[PDB]
Amino acid sequence: YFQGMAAIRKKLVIVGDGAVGKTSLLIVFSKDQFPEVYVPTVFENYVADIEVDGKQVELALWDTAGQEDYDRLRPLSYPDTDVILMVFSIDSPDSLENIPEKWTPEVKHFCPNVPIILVGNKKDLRNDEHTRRELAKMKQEPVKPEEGRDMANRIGAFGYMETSAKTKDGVREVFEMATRAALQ
Ligand SMILES: Nc1nc2c(ncn2[C@@H]2O[C@H](COP(=O)(O)OP(=O)(O)O)[C@@H](O)[C@H]2O)c(=O)[nH]1
Ligand SMILES: [Mg+2]
Repeated sequence: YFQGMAAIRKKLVIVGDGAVGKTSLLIVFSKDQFPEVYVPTVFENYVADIEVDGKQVELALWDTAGQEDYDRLRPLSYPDTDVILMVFSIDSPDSLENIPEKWTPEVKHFCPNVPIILVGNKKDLRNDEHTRRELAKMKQEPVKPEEGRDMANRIGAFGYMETSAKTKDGVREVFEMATRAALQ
């Protein structure tokens, strides 16, 4: 008896350092295409249809960025948010350090009781030889899975998930978990 069931409307906001793949993740989820050439700064106004656990959900995808108008305006995205995707890049230890230093304080300031899914994107670079050589110059290496899980535990995230927007692996699962968190 599923036809004629009213949809549940939820709002998702995605935040994180520039270039970690926030917009690419939204486009892969929304359009099943990894944007290869002309990716905008933000992917705005989209509302995704997603069914999880027999509930039909309309999930508004709010993209954010970090420069000029986007930085001063970003706090305007937070009202009435039902779930947060907080993204770092596995090829960027610095983007992980900003999770506790910047993103968690900001999100806890504007969205105090909203569930946070911590997302490690670009997991395809974990074994990319060029990535390893560039990070090795800095005595660094790609973020390890246990390092992401540990950060998720520290910030009290609803969960930790790893993605490659590029291969699309894990992307669907992130938004499904985020929809469940939103239904709380
Ligand atoms: N290898 C790889 N590159 C990615 C991935 N996700 C995004 N990118 C690239 O990372 C850069 C930033 O992407 P964008 O989606 O613009 O990041 P945003 O600034 O967080 O919105 C672009 O060059 C994307 O093609 C991923 O999973 N793997
Ligand atoms: Mg973007």
